[PDB]
Amino acid sequence: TTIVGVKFNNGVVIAADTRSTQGPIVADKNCAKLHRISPKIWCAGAGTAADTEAVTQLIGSNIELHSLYTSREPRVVSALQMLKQHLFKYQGHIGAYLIVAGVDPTGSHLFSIHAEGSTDVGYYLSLGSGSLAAMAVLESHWKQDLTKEEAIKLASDAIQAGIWNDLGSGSNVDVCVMEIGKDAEYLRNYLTPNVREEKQKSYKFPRGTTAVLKESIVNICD
Amino acid sequence: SDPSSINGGIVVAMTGKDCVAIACDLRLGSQSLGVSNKFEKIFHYGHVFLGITGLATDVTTLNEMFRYKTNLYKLKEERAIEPETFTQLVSSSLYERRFGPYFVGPVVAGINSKSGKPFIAGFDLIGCIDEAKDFIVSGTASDQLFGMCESLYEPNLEPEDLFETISQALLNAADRDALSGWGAVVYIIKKDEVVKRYLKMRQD
Amino acid sequence: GYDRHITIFSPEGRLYQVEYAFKATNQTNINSLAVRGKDCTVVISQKKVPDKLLDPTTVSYIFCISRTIGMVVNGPIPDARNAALRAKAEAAEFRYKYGYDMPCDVLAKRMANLSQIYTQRAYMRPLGVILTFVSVDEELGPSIYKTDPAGYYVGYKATATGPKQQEITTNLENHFKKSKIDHINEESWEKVVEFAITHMIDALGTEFSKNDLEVGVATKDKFFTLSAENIEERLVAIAEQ
Amino acid sequence: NNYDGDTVTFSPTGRLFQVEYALEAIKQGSVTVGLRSNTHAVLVALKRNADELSSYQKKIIKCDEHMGLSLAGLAPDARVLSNYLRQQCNYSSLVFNRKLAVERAGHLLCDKAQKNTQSYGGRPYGVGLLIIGYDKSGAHLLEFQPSGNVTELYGTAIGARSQGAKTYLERTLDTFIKIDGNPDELIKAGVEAISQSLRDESLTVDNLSIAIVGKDTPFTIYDGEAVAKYI
Amino acid sequence: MTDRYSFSLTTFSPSGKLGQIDYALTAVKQGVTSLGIKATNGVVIATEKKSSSPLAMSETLSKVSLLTPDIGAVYSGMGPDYRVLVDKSRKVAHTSYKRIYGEYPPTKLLVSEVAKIMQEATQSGGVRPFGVSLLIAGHDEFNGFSLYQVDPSGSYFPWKATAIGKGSVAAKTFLEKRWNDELELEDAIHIALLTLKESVEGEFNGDTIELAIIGDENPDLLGYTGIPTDKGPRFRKLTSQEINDRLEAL
Amino acid sequence: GSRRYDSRTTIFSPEGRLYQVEYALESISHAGTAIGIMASDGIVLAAERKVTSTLLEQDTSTEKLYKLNDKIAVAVAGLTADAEILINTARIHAQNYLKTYNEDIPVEILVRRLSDIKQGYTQHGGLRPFGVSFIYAGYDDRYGYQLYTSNPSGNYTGWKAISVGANTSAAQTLLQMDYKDDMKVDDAIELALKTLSKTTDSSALTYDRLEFATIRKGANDGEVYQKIFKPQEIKDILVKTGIT
Amino acid sequence: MDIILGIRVQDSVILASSKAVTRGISVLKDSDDKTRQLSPHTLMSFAGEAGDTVQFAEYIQANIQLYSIREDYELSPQAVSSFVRQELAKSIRSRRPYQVNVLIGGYDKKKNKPELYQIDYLGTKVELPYGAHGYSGFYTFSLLDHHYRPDMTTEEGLDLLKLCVQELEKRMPMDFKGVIVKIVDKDGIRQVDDF
Amino acid sequence: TSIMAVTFKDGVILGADSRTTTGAYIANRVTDKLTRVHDKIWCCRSGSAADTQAIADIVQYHLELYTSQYGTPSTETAASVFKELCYENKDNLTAGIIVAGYDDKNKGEVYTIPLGGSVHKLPYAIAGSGSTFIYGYCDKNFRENMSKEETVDFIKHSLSQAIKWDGSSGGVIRMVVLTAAGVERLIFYPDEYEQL
Amino acid sequence: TGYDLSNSVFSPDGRNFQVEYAVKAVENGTTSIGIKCNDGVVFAVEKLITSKLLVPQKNVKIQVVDRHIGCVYSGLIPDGRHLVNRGREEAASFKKLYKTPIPIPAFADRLGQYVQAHTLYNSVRPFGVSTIFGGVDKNGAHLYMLEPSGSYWGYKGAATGKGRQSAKAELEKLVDHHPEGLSAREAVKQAAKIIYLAHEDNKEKDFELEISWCSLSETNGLHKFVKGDLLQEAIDFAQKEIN
Ligand SMILES: [Cl-]
Ligand SMILES: [Mg+2]
Ligand SMILES: [Mg+2]
Ligand SMILES: [Mg+2]
Ligand SMILES: [Mg+2]
Ligand SMILES: [Mg+2]
Repeated sequence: TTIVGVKFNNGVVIAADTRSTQGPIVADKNCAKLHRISPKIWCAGAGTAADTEAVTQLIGSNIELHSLYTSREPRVVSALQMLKQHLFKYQGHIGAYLIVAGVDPTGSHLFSIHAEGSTDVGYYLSLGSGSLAAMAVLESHWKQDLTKEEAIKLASDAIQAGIWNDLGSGSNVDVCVMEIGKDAEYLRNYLTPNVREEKQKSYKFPRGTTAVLKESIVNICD
Repeated sequence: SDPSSINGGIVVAMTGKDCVAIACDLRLGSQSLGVSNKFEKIFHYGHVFLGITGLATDVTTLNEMFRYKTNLYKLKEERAIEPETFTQLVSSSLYERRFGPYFVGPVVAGINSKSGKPFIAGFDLIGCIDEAKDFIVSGTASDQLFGMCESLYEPNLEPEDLFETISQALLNAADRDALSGWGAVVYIIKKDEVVKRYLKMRQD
Repeated sequence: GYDRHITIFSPEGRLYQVEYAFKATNQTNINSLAVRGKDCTVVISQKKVPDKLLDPTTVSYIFCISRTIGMVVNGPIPDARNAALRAKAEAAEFRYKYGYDMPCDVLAKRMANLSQIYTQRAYMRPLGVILTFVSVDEELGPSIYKTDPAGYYVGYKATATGPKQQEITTNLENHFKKSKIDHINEESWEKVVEFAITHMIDALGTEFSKNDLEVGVATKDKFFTLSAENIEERLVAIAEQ
Repeated sequence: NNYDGDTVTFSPTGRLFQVEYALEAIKQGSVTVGLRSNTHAVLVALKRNADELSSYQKKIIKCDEHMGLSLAGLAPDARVLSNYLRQQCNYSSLVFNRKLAVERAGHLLCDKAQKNTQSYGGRPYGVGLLIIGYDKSGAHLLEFQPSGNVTELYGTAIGARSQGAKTYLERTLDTFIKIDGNPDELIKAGVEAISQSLRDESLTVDNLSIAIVGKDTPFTIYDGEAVAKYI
Repeated sequence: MTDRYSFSLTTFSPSGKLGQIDYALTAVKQGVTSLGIKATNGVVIATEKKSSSPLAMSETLSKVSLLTPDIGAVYSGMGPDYRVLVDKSRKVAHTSYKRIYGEYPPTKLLVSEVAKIMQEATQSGGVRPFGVSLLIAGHDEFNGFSLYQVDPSGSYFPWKATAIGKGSVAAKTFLEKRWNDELELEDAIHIALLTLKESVEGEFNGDTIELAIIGDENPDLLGYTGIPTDKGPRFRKLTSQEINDRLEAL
Repeated sequence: GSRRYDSRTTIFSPEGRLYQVEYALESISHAGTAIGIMASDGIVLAAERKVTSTLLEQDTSTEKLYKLNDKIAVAVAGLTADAEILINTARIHAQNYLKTYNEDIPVEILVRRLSDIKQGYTQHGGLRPFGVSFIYAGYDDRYGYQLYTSNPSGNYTGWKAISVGANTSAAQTLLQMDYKDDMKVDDAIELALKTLSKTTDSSALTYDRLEFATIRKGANDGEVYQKIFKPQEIKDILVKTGIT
Repeated sequence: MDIILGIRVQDSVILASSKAVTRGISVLKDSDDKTRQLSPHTLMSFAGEAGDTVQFAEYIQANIQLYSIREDYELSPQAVSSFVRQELAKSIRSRRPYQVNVLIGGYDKKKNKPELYQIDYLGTKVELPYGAHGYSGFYTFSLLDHHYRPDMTTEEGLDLLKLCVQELEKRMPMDFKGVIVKIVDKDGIRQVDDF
Repeated sequence: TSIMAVTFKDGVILGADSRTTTGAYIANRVTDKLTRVHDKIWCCRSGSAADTQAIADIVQYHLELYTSQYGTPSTETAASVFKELCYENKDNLTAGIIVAGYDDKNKGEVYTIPLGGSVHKLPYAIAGSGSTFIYGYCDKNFRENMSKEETVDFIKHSLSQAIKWDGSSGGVIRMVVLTAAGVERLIFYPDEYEQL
Repeated sequence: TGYDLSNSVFSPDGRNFQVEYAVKAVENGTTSIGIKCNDGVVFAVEKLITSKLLVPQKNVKIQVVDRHIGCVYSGLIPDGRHLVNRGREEAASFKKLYKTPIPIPAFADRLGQYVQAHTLYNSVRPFGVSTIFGGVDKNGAHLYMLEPSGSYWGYKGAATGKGRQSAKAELEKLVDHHPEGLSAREAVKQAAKIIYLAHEDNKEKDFELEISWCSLSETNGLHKFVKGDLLQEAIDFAQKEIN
């Protein structure tokens, strides 16, 4: 994976690639690494795929209950605290590496969490196997006082660096923009720079090609 | 002693035009020794089909477990579980055994009875959902199946054409794997009819 | 009639142990009052030290629960301190778990939930206390939330508790009918404290020395109690007008 | 009356009737006496039989080489409490290589009895104990009551008609406290003390039980022909 | 110490009555009136906001509560008991359903879980029953709109329309005259306000009345965009202003 | 302590009866009547809803008749909330058996275990018994069609025809009169409805105050079908036998 | 332990199980019966870890006998096999798993059919016309693939079984001291004494 | 990490670099290793980022609950809570923490807690991988009762050298000044400290 | 009625009669007092000599908690010991976690919460003791008195037992006559006088006096028993005042 997060004027934007691997094999060419914890708090997750989804869902569930209990919109620091303490408890065995971002009554926020429970704060962050390609771009083009459209450009450029240069990353760029005072906009497949070319041939077989021993109707009704 | 490759086996699913197909081999072995040529890896709960590769005892256990869980679902909900919902149930159940997992590669296939949409999904042994428009593969010849499907597949195939494509995907993948084969079954699934066909394949 | 000894329903659907816990509330014969300013929340309570042998500085029914939350209790001191220690522990845990300071209303709900449990579970008696929580919440602003032995809680524009609570309540009602607003339209907390004491004097019909009162003030980022001399300074200001 | 159903209930005058009823079981018990000098501490106990075919219920129990007690009331409760003392004395030896001070022994019994007077379901112990010992601060005598109250004394007596011996010892105080370096005389004083509590019955050879501990004497019990010397 | 009350506090009397349940229902009878009406394209639940003091801010006390984005609850009886039931009900919708199936429970099943919780307070050791009757309105894809009543016993019944609490007998009769199977949501809101006015004595406005609907999806209340399948909560609490608008054309 | 407030739910009377069980049965005798009739080619379950209101949603409602698995159903008389606790246990128990043996649970085995749970609440734990009586209707390949009843004591018995709840004495006499062994399902349907119609405390038996179900082999070849009757189907079967 | 075989024919299931019990460099016994009767028409043979085998077999036997007495009924071979599978499937994730492989030969009286189930220690169940555990399969499966027919008589099955034992006695490294053969049919379980 | 805390006339100053490492890759170049556990009790963190954060969070919770009941805790008390966590969980922790606080009675105080969980009260403390390179320098240059400006220079020069030699250390030099006057945050960038 | 048969039950007044009944057990006990002074606290208690057979000086009633706190109580003596045992556990765990010895107000609430907990359930009995206790911490001297209900306050002077009213009156005079403060050595003497004066309410059996003190200057902030010359001097001062 390559994942990034970038702060701007009036909020924060996160992005991710869409490749899922099992060793050298691409298992999923268009998987969703951007997770909704609450309406305006979103997570980008690298590491063990089932872990990032489960830990994101569990804390998301508990955040919803907390929001209902307190009659308040959830805060990013709450999701941050709950995630880090859960991950720390499991001493790194839950392999979730997360970039946590969002807006709340306190403002806009950007954090990252490591599987063992460490957190950090920044204006720009990147995690995953393509984080070095991404961070190289971020360290080259980031500046203070970015606009919304500048931050999206920077974030997706950082993801592209991972897509092209990291074998762990590929396919498409997903983006989520969380601006203060507005609804979070999830941009699924914001860029699709890896469309498969037309195949040279149709491999549609003449009907009857496959030898068959038996046929039978399967009963699915009661 | 790698739990996922003691018994062998494969499963593949594909989507077509208003239809889905799910196929599996019939082999069950103990490493080199072929033991059974009748071991089917596809099960169904109502109209939702589940294929499971990997350690055969866990394949059996999980089938029995999901039959258990879907039966109680139906009694309480008063309706058959849909593929999207069942996919979530499989994911939850697998992640529940996060640090002592079932050594399996399940595959969900079916048509949502409300929307009419074809649906397929795949999972790793610990619950990660892998959704796809086109095809899902699983088992000891997954590399081979990936190569066969990625080249042979085209969108919106008719049920009779989709049968040929998925069958040729499985057969040729199985023949490049020592632990897969020994027979094959293909399920063609339409909105309200399901046809099950046994394929003639080489028995070595 | 064992339905009057534990928290089970009587034939008329009542919980007598909860009702009697409400009567324990007035056992101290102390009246409290809370009001809100623009920037602050002031709570005042009577301070009666009858015994000459008591150290007056240790006689208090106002508690600093957290840096931002204060709580005044109406009821016996043992139950009062029980509630205070739990509230402190709950507010501390909330901050650790969720990464931000426990809001006054959320703590109120939590303490009210605990109180509700004692009304449903038999082995635990209700605490004979009414807890008034005050703060300047970072989201909701000046806040007054109050809990009772029934497990009931609600927010207030202003409130009063004690034996002569009704007199103070109507006095405050009549002021807010006149002012047409939800709070004391005052800049400094000093004058909101002065308002609170003034309207307590009018409602109760008694004069107060510096040792007859107890004052807690909540501002942004801190709740604090006043010393005898802080109150004396405040009493002088009222008298010279 | 309405407040004696269990130990967890106070009466309107602040009494614990279950504890008082436990105290009553001691009063029905056979008389036992305790007294000490500066060098030795002595227990004397009148044993009780069921009839002429039965044995005489043993009243004295050894706790350590330097400590032991006599009982009056429920004997099984004395067995529980003596066993506890045996363990506490033993813990002190194994862990600290230290002989348990007779005073601490009292404090430990007090706290064990007390817990049975404040909780639901339990009952007070129904036995009184006289603990004698010789430790680093010389000879000691303690009186244990199952209310929890433990008291250090020069001499005392508990059981039926214990008031006779208790009065006698109160008169004899100045004499017996200075019986230093003479075991047989301190016992004689204790045997004369317990004689003030006898009615219609006199001290026989399978009736009398004497124990002694002191400066150069381990806690030892005398029964049968070994007490014939003192009748 | 420790809970020594391991035995039932609700037991059968010689006549067969379960005393504590009966007495709990008596507490519900004393409670302020609340009602629910089911329309063809929605459900309305309403109740009076009985203020304890005019110094109290009745907005801070919510009698109508969101349980899931498509399910809402109101009650009659003891407020504190209701509050903790809402906490428990919200949690059980997650633990025993959403965390398993990745979607919110259908109304009947969430109701079933709340009923279970209330049944256990009727049989378990050292507890009294809950002193509340609930009205739970909700929507789900395969059952459409529904309205349920849950009693202290743990029994639940589906209703086209009903009322509970103080003036429930009169209110139910009023609803029988007005309810038909062709009612549109706005017609049901109108009837809800009419029915409630009979049982309310003092002020009757948007500040003394609490009212929520289960209707169309509200994309504007979702808080985010980009997922086509997520379309927003069907539960919506009507504002104080929205109630007064309908009280003029009453 | 708490001894003061203990009802002692699991003790004997001087006559050797269990107070709480007896009082629970007294509670059940006020619940709506439920009837089970076993024919040679199927089983009928009929039950009367407790005094209905016109604004009650009748179609999406379940109060008396519950499905345990595809081959077994129960009719309930007593506290519904209590019954659902037991029904969920029974549903899980059936699935446990199926998971263990790969065969559907024999009816008696399920009935015994549910009855054993009831028994436990009368002997230990100091809790009130479940105020519920069940009529079990089911099929298995050992005994075929079977009717059972269980009550708060945890005692269960098998029947050709049986009633629970209100007016069982009158209902049983009527069933004993018109029942014969060679009876068919459609005859049993009629008997069930006729009996309720005569024993009812209502003015007249209507479709909205009834729940109805059949368990037939009237599917296609050697398999069993459970039919929980819809409102309109009860309306039709009530007309077909000329009750309305 | 070591050699356990099973053949299902037209009307019966035949189980053959080696008689040797070897520990170290000593054959301690040459007449060991590696089987338990679970019910009148159900027989289970077993092989695996010392101690574990008999302990598991007798534990299963007790449970099936308990069931029989409770319900006054005999569980089907399929039902028994599923129970046994689940017990092994539980076991494999225990602190110390049962290292036991079993064959279950039964005659279903309701179906009037013989049934043979092969279950390994992991809980891997398969119904088979013929089955083997351990190294035995490496010789017998191919042999039976050739000579087995589904309509054979019990006598034909015994001759087919003689052919397997002969092959094992020729090519197997260890002396397993012959086999005890048992037949499961409509009339129950009986032992062939002269094999 | 290179971290240190130094007592002086008016109180105590804490200092740290800003480099967080995963091998030779710098995961964070602007880290804040100076952490508030109370208004005027802070700590310098070294070792595992996860461990030191989790410990600091628990300590801050403990001191918040302490303050609610007993008022402002002493710096010694804060160090004891750190110790208790580090000592009892020594098998599962990689945390080297320096605790520093300002009382009005006790003025500036520094406690260092190494891997084992022992406590050591010192005039000044150095820790982290980079500390090794400045033992010589710090011992030669530290004086008691320095001024604020002198102590800032001492820490600046010391961490500059620690950063220069230790690859694990770098970025900015953060400092936190603890006095009666309040809490002051200082930052010093490479272009200043590198050419010292 | 029956409201008084079970602990934790509210009467219609809002009272816990079982606690009020425990207070009766305290009123039955011997007199104990506490005097707060310039830089410390002084504790004294009446020990009724039931018999000649009681060993003098050897049935000690005042108890130390930690090394800086003293505790004395009237009522059921075993109950008081249970409370001190808890006090010692509380003080040990405070010193374990926080290093510093437990402050007196902190210690006061530890006992307070524990005693209050024994009014919450019907399965426990309230404490049959009022406890006077205190010591010296970083903020100076503190004196407290704790009652069966869990109620406690800070005191200039404190008294409980059969002669509490007599002792209270005598305490109030000292507070009035010494607004600036009483010295530690003076307070020891006064404690003796007050116990002797409070003994008039228990004058059948004669008694044994027991005094202890904590003073920043006189005992270095640690709890010590008053023995020998200082005790006899205090006894003589008391003997002179009754005549
Ligand atoms: Cl809560
Ligand atoms: Mg092959
Ligand atoms: Mg081959
Ligand atoms: Mg209660
Ligand atoms: Mg670690
Ligand atoms: Mg460097």
